[PDB]
Amino acid sequence: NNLGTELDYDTFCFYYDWYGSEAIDGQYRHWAHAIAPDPNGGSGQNPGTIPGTQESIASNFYPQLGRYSSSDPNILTKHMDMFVMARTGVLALTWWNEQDETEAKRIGLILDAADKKKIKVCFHLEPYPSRNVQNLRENIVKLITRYGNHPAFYRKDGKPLFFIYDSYLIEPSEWEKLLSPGGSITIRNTAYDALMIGLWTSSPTVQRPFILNAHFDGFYTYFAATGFTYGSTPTNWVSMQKWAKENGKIFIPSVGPGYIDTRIRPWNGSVIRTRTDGQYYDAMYRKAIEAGVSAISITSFNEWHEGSQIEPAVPYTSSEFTYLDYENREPDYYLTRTAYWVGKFRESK
Repeated sequence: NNLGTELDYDTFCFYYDWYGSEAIDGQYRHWAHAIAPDPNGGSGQNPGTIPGTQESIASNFYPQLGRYSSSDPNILTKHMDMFVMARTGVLALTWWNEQDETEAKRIGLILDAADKKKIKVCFHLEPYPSRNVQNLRENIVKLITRYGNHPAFYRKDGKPLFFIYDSYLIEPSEWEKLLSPGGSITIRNTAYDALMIGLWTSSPTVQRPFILNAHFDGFYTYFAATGFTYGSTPTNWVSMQKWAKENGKIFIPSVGPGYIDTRIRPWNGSVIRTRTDGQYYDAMYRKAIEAGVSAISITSFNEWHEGSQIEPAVPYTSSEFTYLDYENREPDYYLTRTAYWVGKFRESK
């Protein structure tokens, strides 16, 4: 087929499976959430919590699917249909090393649901407690062993791919042991080799030698809010891609439709980026495509706390809060707009 509707498998969309319902999970997990104290406020703050009721959830937006469970097979089916609409071929699953049966179950359901729609799954490895290169190797081994034969397990030219959040918190001398072909616990040339994509945060002075000395295969930027870091300032992307190509590295800039997390972080208004009927999303996606990259990541499918989601949202006013919504656009606008940009990306690829 040459219909311009096919999934793109160099487009990665960051996906969260931490939502719960009382019925399926015992609690409206994540819909209920702590409110963070202001880092520059006093000692003795009592910020409180968001209860996760129908009226009051931990997002400035409101999901079309309501307070859904990430464990609900029928929610998962609808999410995969949304991925198909968006033409996003890879679901990049947040992985917090929860070490519990409920998460193991969710990962299996997600893989199965993805495969029904030809979607692929890769893992976004988060900074879990005591994360280090040894237990990272152990976890990489477990993931590849457990899921590597699943038809939905993502591979690029035969290799799995991992996004590593906050990679910069581990010294390059530690990464070398895992990621250099001569590293003492190397995954290179083993059954567990993978494309390792680290989080580029700050200036090239710092990030260039880090990426080289740590032996990352590439880098991504994550943050949906333009200007939050050097990496998430789209005017830097041309230069970042130039360096990536010069150094045999894979650059996967992250694009988002907007940002707002003030329900859970009321003091954090400076990071707000307004959606303006999709123009923000367009501008950011345009910059990624213009930089001439080979892959793009999307922040996010459903990080509802951060207001970066492309998942459909609906107008909602409760007694507790008046939510933001997609303004002059329909609930599925960010999905269909994603499909539009995937088309432009593929056109110049």
